[PDB]
Amino acid sequence: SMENFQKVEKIGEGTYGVVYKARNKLTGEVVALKKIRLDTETEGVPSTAIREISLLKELNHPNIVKLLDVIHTENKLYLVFEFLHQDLKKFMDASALTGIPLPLIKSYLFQLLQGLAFCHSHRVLHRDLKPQNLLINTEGAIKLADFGLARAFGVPVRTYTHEVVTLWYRAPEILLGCKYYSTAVDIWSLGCIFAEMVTRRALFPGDSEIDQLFRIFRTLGVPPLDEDGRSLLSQMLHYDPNKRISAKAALAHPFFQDVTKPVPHLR
Amino acid sequence: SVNEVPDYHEDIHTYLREMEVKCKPKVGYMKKQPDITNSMRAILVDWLVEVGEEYKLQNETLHLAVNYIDRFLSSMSVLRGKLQLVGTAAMLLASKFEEIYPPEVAEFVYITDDTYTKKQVLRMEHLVLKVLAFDLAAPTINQFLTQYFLHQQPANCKVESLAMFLGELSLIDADPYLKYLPSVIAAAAFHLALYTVTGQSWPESLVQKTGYTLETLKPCLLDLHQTYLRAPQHAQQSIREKYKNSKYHGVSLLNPPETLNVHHHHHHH
Ligand SMILES: CC[C@H](CO)Nc1nc(NCc2ccccc2)c2ncn(C(C)C)c2n1
Repeated sequence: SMENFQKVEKIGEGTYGVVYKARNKLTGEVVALKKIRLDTETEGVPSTAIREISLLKELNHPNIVKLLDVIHTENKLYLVFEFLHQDLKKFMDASALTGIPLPLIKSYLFQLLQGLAFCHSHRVLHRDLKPQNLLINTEGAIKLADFGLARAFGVPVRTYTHEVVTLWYRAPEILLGCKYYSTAVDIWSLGCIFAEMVTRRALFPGDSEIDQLFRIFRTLGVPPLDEDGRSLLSQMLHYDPNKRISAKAALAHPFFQDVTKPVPHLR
Repeated sequence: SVNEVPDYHEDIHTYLREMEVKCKPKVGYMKKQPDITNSMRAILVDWLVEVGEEYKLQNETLHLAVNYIDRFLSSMSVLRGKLQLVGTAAMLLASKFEEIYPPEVAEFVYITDDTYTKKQVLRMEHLVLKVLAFDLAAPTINQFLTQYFLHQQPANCKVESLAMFLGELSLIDADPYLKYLPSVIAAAAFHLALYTVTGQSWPESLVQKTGYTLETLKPCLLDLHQTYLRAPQHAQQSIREKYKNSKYHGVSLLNPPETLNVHHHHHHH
């Protein structure tokens, strides 16, 4: 079933499976292949794959990574994705000394909010927004990736899995173990990412849950950011999930009135 | 607050209304199944209710499993001896999708009483995913009901439980309920529950949200009323047994209304 694909290099390992760069020998298309092993004598198809495939088949948006194909073998599942050249974590590290131009930061944040607004409008929580899961191309696009930890939610929400969002990007309502959490958790994460794009350092790099909470308590009670930027950031990082800005409302913020689509900035 | 998603609830409702049409099983499908019938499907669904109770699963999981079964049987001919295998794999898939802690495969094998093997369950899981093309995020009666419940002033727990009870009863009977969309069954269930408990009617705020009036809901409402009335004599009794419990405020013990007192202009009606 995979005869037409030539593997180029291993990209990495996300929530589940293994990702390879590959080329389609017939069309020339460069793709990312996510290989998923089953599990055919014990637990079958992992829930992570079931959720990601089902939701990504539904979610078609410029700022959500495109799932192109599902190749359904007896012992393995191959997901064919569009290939993106770089992830935001590697891009920020590469920009540690140079910094990232504000117009590109603004463009990336605007696009991430567009993608996230799309998710929430289609009853999907991402729940794993970290820089490693945000993918960029040469043309100025950024996209949400790795929906392995995603969840289709109901209105109103009920109690979902607690072990969600990597520590550094985890909203206080999760840290304190509230019985409910909602779309606000994803906004918190993007707020952390916004700050991290400006500084190229994680905003709350906690060593533990207590350290994480203390770091948050310190800051709320980013130098080079303007009044509009700090306004938006403070609303994205509101303690109260009810008061925290939505992705929709964020797109209308004064900060974005002059948004463009610059090309990175490094290769 | 944000748990009720104020900025997205209308977008979500509109999307779910789009998706329920796309996720709708074939209305006539059992007529094209040479070896199985609506009666056998009723046995299967009733069994899934029991399984859901035994393993303390979400009602949403039960609704999802039924959707998967109906969509699968819309496409694939299944012999009688394999019907429960389809059901078991569906419930496993629904559990993986919806549950924080789904039961392990071994528990799904155990509930089928060793008629099937673990390999069979796992291979069927894969077949169901193929047939459904991994499209598992289906709108359910339950998903519309929880949205409808928000229009209560204030919330009534007996109304909520009874609406859920009635929605659940509809899963058992392919004739008539296959011809109605989840949003419509939820609407009829909510009205019928509201009226039975409080005497209130389908709210105007829900008329504006859904575009459904008691006039458009009448056919489904009349079916659901008859189902409610005939419930204690149905061959399948697991939903009634379930809804006797304090968890669901013992709503299955309530007496159904004799008449709905719907509008009838003619003197002789
Ligand atoms: C999101 C995490 C994933 C695995 O580490 N990384 C990754 N990284 C991608 N690109 C960045 C990259 C390219 C080359 C080497 C390393 C990273 C990428 N492109 C498509 N896909 C997916 C959605 C299967 C990609 N996935």
